[PDB]
Amino acid sequence: DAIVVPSFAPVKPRLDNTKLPLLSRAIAEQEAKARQADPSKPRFIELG
Amino acid sequence: MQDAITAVINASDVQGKYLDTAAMEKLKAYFATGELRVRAASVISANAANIVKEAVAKSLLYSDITRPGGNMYTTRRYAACIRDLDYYLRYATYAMLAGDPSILDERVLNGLKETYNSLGVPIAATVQAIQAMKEVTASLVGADAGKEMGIYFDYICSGLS
Ligand SMILES: CCC1=C(C)/C(=C/C2=NC(=C\c3[nH]c(/C=C4\NC(=O)[C@H](C)[C@H]4CC)c(C)c3CCC(=O)O)/C(CCC(=O)O)=C2C)NC1=O
Repeated sequence: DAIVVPSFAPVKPRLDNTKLPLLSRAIAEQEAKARQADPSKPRFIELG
Repeated sequence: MQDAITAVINASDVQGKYLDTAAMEKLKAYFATGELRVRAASVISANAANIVKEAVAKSLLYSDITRPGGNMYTTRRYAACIRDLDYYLRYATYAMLAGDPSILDERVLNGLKETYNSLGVPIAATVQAIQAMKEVTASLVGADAGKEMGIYFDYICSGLS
């Protein structure tokens, strides 16, 4: 009386992205470049 | 009150003994190096404004401290900061002339850390500014005198941290 294929269970992935190598490089770059000086702008010493 | 010669005298007074040969030798060393200390102290006083300018340029300026929200963003805070460095140098040179690190602890280092903590001054930034002053003061004073000045400057930094 049992159902061999009851239903297909969703799975929560163990490996969280934005820790994966490519995004991690990119996240580092966007953060660090934002904190650094900005090209093509008149005022840059004013910004915190 | 404490000075180098006075502290030797005070220790002898606690003993009650007449002046020992060791006490005479230590006092003689103070008498001997007073000349170099005095000349350097005069030089420091003459170039005091340039020294604090050099120190903030080398350590405390062109950074987030003087950029907005850095505890120096406003003119009041900046004026107090250069004033604080000036007082640090003045009492340090007092103590360097005296030869005894006790004087700075009596005045400069009495509650200074607690006051700075309460007001939100960065202790580390003050220490690095003091070290930058130490480099500038060593340059102006010269190695022999600057080494003596550096010890008492470093004592001030040790009290801060
Ligand atoms: C909220 C109040 C406040 C203000 C305004 C302020 C400004 C300010 N101006 C500075 C520098 C300076 N300010 C000037 C100013 C001038 N030179 C000239 O020829 C002109 C006549 C004039 C301006 C129109 C210069 C030349 C420097 C750089 C000094 C140097 O590095 O040689 C510095 C030190 C360098 C740094 O930014 O770390 C600060 C902090 N800081 C403050 O907390």
